[PDB]
Amino acid sequence: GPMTEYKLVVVGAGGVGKSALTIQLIQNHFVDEYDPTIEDSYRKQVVIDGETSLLDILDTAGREEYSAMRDQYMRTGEGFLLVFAINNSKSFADINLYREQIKRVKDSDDVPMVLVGNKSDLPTRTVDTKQAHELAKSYGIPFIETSAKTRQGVEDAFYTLVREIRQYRM
Amino acid sequence: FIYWPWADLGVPDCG
Amino acid sequence: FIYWPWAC
Ligand SMILES: Nc1nc2c(ncn2[C@@H]2O[C@H](COP(=O)(O)OP(=O)(O)OP(=O)(O)O)[C@@H](O)[C@H]2O)c(=O)[nH]1
Ligand SMILES: [Mg+2]
Repeated sequence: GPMTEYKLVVVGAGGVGKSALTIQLIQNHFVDEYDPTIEDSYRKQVVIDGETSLLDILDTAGREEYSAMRDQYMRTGEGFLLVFAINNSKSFADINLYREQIKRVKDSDDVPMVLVGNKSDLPTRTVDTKQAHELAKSYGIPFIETSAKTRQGVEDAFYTLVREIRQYRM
Repeated sequence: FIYWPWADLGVPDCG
Repeated sequence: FIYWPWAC
């Protein structure tokens, strides 16, 4: 019709940059302070490849103590950004737990997902680009290197996810 | 910044 | 268009 709608969920360990990526997409601003999330939601209209879309984006908690809220957003969400920080190897190892829970909750092996390696503006890193690309290939999904600080790859991560859901629906 | 599942390992597509 | 997408 006139508009399409996509339910996107941003997931990953605490402090990797989920809120900063979302806020850079929606407000065109970089958040320097770390305000740990419980659960925030945004709705933003965009045009992706000529399609007017309303993106409903849920910005989730990385802190372990909010893990009981995962089942609900996993059932609802249509696509997931699996975010890790390239200087946080623990957050990269935690990606598998999120992908496994999504798979179990949605009872599906083809749920739209994108692996995101954030903080690409840093001068050093502990997770190699090849290591993250290798994991994303094992999942059959794209991997995007982003910087919420410089805005590099931010639209690429969210729009690649929208394109995957659009294709999934067909 | 995009590394597709079919791309050479660590090679991004910028087109 | 959906009025409450997390709850045509
Ligand atoms: N250098 C750099 N710092 C970043 C980047 N993205 C986020 N940060 C910083 O990392 C910290 C945490 O970012 P948030 O986006 O709040 O982290 P989060 O993943 O939402 O965390 P939780 O809500 O607790 O799960 C903040 O100080 C951000 O400014 C980035 O691309 N580059
Ligand atoms: Mg947050």
